[PDB]
Amino acid sequence: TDTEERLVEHLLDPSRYNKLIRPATNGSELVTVQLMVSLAQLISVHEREQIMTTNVWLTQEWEDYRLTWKPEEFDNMKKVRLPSKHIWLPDVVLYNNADGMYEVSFYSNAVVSYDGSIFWLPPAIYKSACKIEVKHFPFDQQNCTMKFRSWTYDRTEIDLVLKSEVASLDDFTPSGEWDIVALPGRRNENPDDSTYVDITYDFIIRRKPLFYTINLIIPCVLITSLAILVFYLPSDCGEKMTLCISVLLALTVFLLLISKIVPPTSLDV
Amino acid sequence: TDTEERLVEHLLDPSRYNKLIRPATNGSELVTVQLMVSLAQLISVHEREQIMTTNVWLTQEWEDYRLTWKPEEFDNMKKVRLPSKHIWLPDVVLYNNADGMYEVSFYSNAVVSYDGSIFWLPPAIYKSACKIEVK
Amino acid sequence: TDTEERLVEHLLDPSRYNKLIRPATNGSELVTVQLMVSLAQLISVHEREQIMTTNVWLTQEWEDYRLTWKPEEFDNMKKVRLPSKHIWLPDVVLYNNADGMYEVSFYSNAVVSYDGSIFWLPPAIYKSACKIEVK
Amino acid sequence: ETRAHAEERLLKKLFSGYNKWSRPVANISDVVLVRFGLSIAQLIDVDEKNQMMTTNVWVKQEWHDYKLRWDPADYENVTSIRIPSELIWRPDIVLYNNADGDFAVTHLTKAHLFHDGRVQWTPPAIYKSSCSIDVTFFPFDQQNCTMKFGSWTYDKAKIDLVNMHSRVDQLDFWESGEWVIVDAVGTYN
Amino acid sequence: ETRAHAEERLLKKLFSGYNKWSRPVANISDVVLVRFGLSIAQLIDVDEKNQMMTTNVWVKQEWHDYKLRWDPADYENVTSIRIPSELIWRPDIVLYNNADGDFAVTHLTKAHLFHDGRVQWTPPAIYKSSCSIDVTFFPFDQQNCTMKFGSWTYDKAKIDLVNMHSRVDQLDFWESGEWVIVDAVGTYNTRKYECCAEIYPDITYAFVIRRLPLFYTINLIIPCLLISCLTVLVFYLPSECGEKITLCISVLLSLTVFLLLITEIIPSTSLVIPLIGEYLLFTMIF
Ligand SMILES: *[C@@H]1O[C@H](CO)[C@@H](O)[C@H](O)[C@H]1NC(C)=O
Ligand SMILES: *[C@@H]1O[C@H](CO)[C@@H](O)[C@H](O)[C@H]1NC(C)=O
Ligand SMILES: *[C@@H]1O[C@H](CO)[C@@H](O)[C@H](O)[C@H]1NC(C)=O
Ligand SMILES: *[C@@H]1O[C@H](CO)[C@@H](O)[C@H](O)[C@H]1NC(C)=O
Ligand SMILES: *[C@@H]1O[C@H](CO)[C@@H](O)[C@H](O)[C@H]1NC(C)=O
Ligand SMILES: *[C@@H]1O[C@H](CO)[C@@H](O)[C@H](O)[C@H]1NC(C)=O
Ligand SMILES: CC(=O)OCC[N+](C)(C)C
Ligand SMILES: CC(=O)OCC[N+](C)(C)C
Repeated sequence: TDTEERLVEHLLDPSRYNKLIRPATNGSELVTVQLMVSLAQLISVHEREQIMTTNVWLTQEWEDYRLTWKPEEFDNMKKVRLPSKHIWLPDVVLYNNADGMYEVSFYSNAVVSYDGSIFWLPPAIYKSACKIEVKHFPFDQQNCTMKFRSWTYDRTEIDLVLKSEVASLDDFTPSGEWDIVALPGRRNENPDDSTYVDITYDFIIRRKPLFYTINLIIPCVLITSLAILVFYLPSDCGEKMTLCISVLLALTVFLLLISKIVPPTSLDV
Repeated sequence: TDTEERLVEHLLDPSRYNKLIRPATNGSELVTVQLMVSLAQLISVHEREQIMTTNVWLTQEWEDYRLTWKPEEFDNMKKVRLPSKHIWLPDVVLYNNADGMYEVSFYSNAVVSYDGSIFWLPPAIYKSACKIEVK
Repeated sequence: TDTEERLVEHLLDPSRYNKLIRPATNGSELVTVQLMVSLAQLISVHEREQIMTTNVWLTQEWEDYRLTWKPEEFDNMKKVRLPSKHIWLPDVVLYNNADGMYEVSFYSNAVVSYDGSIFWLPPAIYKSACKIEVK
Repeated sequence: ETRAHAEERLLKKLFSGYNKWSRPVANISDVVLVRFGLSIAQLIDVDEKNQMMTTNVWVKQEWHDYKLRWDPADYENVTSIRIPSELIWRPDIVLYNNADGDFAVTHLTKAHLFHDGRVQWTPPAIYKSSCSIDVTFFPFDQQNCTMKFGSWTYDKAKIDLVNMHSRVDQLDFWESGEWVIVDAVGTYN
Repeated sequence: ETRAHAEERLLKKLFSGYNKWSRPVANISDVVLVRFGLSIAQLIDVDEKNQMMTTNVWVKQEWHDYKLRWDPADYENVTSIRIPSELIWRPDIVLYNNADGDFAVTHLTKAHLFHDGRVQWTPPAIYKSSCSIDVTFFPFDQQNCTMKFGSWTYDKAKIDLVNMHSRVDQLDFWESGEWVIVDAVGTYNTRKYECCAEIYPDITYAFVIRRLPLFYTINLIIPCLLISCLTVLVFYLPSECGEKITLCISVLLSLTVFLLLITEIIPSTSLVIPLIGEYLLFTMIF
């Protein structure tokens, strides 16, 4: 419509609106940013490389007083869509990312209300590093964290705040290999820094052990049960060495296969 | 050369050249594009994935009537290089590519002749799908 | 300084300097480029893939008569650092590359002397095709 | 007189006061009906281990822009023009269940614009999507891999999707020799 | 009256006649002192076969720009601002011994500019640097991989480097579980290159890293010792059992396989021989 394009031109007019400047009002105040992580799918956990891949929708909500308008002057329009690349954003990124990809994947539009409220929900494929615990494999439970911070602004310029104490699973696709246990979120300050703030999500996932049970543990038990037969084999048969050497070979091969499955870390066996 | 700078400014003046318009006047006539693939190297043939990788130059020639000049007015210049991103291009791509890389790799300069003949030789690395016969 | 920024603004002014044109004074005159290769490290030789990876510094020296200035008019400045992305460059590439990487890796600053001499020494990680004799 | 001169005039007229960030509807209550279809160039890979399907498709999209209209009689009977897709408003259709690829179309080919306001945009795209793999009867197994497409930021009251055709177009399909498509149908939800 | 409006005015003022290609000194004889330091986020990989170290570091840089100063009293007490780092002059610090990566920082995060002209820039980078690997005492080996940083085109009289802190920062270090950092110290050096007549400084960081040997112990050493326990058994087997050949052949082939496994880990360098390799080769010979 003519009114919508007039409004969009008015809001993004570079002469009146600079996207490089924080929308701080009342003086040396801080912009409050609300975060909410929505887990759409747990794509994979790579134990060997210790990387978790997720498909998340990152809700970011703040207020920009410069993106305000009066609905009466604009045909009673209450909200508009603006390209996120043309407005100020709080540069919230996944700080503990592996593969060096900090930002979201798409940069969708931002829904702007007439009162300056901003609602941004970009999607993202994230690769985060996490510490794999190998002791109880394949009956292991993992704890992979996702740390979100602004790599532009410190706590004196913006304040990160959780919208909910947990991550949303409203539109989640079940994994098949991993079971979701808990997805709590926490806002962390530093008592000795005062410029540090982050929001961290703990992904408590639990492996479903059937696949590795059947494909690794039962064969291992079967080979192990053969370790005692050499002592019931008569010496005249002339096949003791064959049996015990074969058992040792199979056991070593299984040891090496397990070594190739788990990460090559030395903290635990 | 100052003359070449003057010629380049004259040819690509926005008031007389729009690269969004196909050089076809007097009705929607056809712009004939002459194509020639020159194989620089057969990089590899991955049979497991059935993908052939090649290094080629996708030679393309066509006539742009708007890029003509009188050589006598420009120190008898009969050819000039123009950046291919600033002229109308025939968007010739590799349709049967695997990995989804359609376009050329570099977008080199085009050699425009005084009569409007364009000669463009962009390099390209292509990954094309093909049927492997394992018999 | 104020003088240095005045000089750099004058030199790179797109109004008077077109980085897309060869710095040839006459139509038949040719630009001589001096090349020297400095091998920082021989990273790897992959016999199976037939590729040699090297870390080399590629010296390139030429003259651009358009990037001249008089030192007395610029506080006796004898040379300046200009971004190589904003001056005319000879598109010297590794032609027999094995990874589709033709250009240098960094595009460092070019050192420009008041008489038009350009000194450019970008670093590069090169992967060149090599026929391997395994006998 | 020449077609080129009339086309230059038309292009200057069309984009004089055009805003590509505004939904192109004359009246706010109108809905932008986007006719959406898929044509599969080839089924590049079905990764059972990683449960990803890689496809090469053409994302066929058609809609009406009320500002990109003209009378061909005033422009030497020019009935349509090809324009870069980055000059005009486009729907932001993304693949929901993306895995290891791009959410949106990135190639941005030229759009075909007709004098009645119709826009036809058919860019290519490589998509890597998640699909649950069932190997109960492997190697005699039949898989069912889905691709979910929708506007990311416009609700049904603003952008509505229309199924161009029931079945994915396979006229230019490059047969793989490992997999056979039994049925590919789009379902509106 | 609002901080945003004052910041807009300040930005208009600062970049009125700013040239990002000119070295930011008031006098040509002044040197730009760049306080340089590294903060390591995680040791991504030590590739012994290819002799490369992959690291994720924050490249802390800090210099003074003489044209980016203002009086906060004139701008609603705005004391500092964040600006895109691509709008200002930046030092061209590059990693000399790059291998399979990038020479310079590529992310180009925003810079923190202070009213007194101080610029702080802390971009992230992933560096893949070459280092000589010595596996004499593998898997109980200690590696010494270096990273050489310095300006590429400005000599010591134009840009000089200052060690922010001799020790590399590990306050936000993500522990690997495979290596431990014994020592990570940066050393300031100057030297002349045949390219150029001036002196170019650099800071070289030496990462002394110790391998945690439990994983390779369990997976290689112990199986090798168990096989080694059986090397002499053939001489106690009676000739009537008809199984001497089976045992000795099995031992030989197992040792050969384990030697091949070790070969796939260590670099193919001819300067040192791993002790494990020598032991396996001698056992195979006997
Ligand atoms: C838009 O459509 C609504 C619904 O029919 C109508 O009430 C309104 O008058 C229309 N606006 C204009 C400007 O025609
Ligand atoms: C206009 O062009 C169309 C084809 O695009 C043709 O069918 C029609 O006859 C033409 N009309 C005139 C008046 O030239
Ligand atoms: C494939 O899956 C879709 C949605 O999950 C379902 O509607 C359809 O019936 C399935 N078809 C087969 C053959 O499994
Ligand atoms: C710059 O420094 C030199 C060395 O101290 C001095 O001779 C010269 O006068 C200075 N220039 C200005 C403009 O102060
Ligand atoms: C200016 O702001 C600083 C904090 O950045 C504060 O310490 C100082 O008191 C303020 N001064 C005035 C005059 O407001
Ligand atoms: C590591 O190497 C550096 C540079 O070669 C040297 O200065 C340092 O002493 C070495 N340290 C050890 C423990 O080998
Ligand atoms: C408004 C917005 O960005 O919504 C994104 C999520 N989606 C596509 C499920 C509505
Ligand atoms: C001036 C110039 O480009 O020097 C590059 C080489 N280096 C870093 C050894 C001096």
